[PDB]
Amino acid sequence: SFASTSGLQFTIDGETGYFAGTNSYWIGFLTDNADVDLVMGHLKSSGLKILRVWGFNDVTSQPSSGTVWYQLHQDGKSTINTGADGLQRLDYVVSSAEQHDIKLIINFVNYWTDYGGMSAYVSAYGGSGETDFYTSDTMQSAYQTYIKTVVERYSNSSAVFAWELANEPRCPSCDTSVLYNWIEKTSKFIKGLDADRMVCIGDEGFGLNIDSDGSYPYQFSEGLNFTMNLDIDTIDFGTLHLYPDSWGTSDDWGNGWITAHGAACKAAGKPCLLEEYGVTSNHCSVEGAWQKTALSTTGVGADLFWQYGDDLSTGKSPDDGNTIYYGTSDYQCLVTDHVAAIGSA
Ligand SMILES: *[C@@H]1O[C@H](CO)[C@@H](O[C@@H]2O[C@H](CO)[C@@H](O)[C@H](O)[C@H]2NC(C)=O)[C@H](O)[C@H]1NC(C)=O
Ligand SMILES: *[C@@H]1O[C@H](CO)[C@@H](O)[C@H](O)[C@H]1NC(C)=O
Ligand SMILES: [Cl-]
Repeated sequence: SFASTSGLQFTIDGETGYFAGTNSYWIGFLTDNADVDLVMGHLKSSGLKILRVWGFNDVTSQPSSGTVWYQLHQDGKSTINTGADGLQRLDYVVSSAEQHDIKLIINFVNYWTDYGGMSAYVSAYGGSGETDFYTSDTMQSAYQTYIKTVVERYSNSSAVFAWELANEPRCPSCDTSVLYNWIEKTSKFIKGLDADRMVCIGDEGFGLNIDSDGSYPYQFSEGLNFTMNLDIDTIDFGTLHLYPDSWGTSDDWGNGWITAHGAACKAAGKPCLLEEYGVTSNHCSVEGAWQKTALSTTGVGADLFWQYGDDLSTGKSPDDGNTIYYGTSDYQCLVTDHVAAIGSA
């Protein structure tokens, strides 16, 4: 029925094995159904089985008409948009995913300010910086009511791969227990509402004492401890992201990053998801190597490149330099070849 874990691997539609997928944060904010279906059709014919999307869109005032928004935080209250320019846009993504046999990872808030994020909650509820979000009872109450509304809305759908706490949560210089405690509380809350659906964190994978080279990502300065959080009983698999160019490390360092997380996942007895990765140049050679490493690493059960691209009714989808567009040479290297390789395992 719902997607699950089987040892260090994932199971989808009764098939247990390695899976390739991708990210499209923008799909739930499109307003044209044909574009959503165009994307889902292309993912299906590409063999990409997991699509990670943003399940949040937070604002502190109603946006100009026509702009999609999911939740408004104003006058000390949080209001959820269930209209045509609100959660009905995510509904179409979920429904199209069901039709096209695609499973979705849907997260509930951004650590970053894009689409509001924890900062929009802090603006409305009070405090300073994203870190106050985690321990604020009023913000956690609003965030949990949003979670409940979303989770219950799709309770009868088999297309949700996993509920994810947030995109890239960090707690700079915080004791690792702050995120540990918030992850435990939030994942328990989600499991109470939807016991059979997998839950994951959505973090970058920082804080790792297995085969550390002492570099920034392995250290604990961002408030994260990968092995400690992966032991939470209500977390089903670990997540790691990979951006050497943003972290000041080499491209080859990315393979060790994947290998080390695989070792931690094996030890925890749970799969790891390489949930985001990208570079803005030399896509095929660099990312192809990471893909090979992820596939061959015990403990790593799937990978999603950041990010998918397509030619929509409105022109090409977002290009942040990491985008790999359907039907291009880089797409053949990083999708057609990778999916073929996985199937030839
Ligand atoms: C991160 O979490 C791990 C547990 O997953 C902590 O590792 C333990 O560290 C102590 C010494 O500090 C060792 O005696 C244990 O054997 C370790 N357990 C392991 C690795 O399984 C680590 O200290 C934490 N670091 C933080 C939060 O800064
Ligand atoms: C789920 O299905 C049940 C029974 O078929 C129904 O009563 C419930 O309202 C549905 N929930 C939805 C569509 O969110
Ligand atoms: Cl290309």
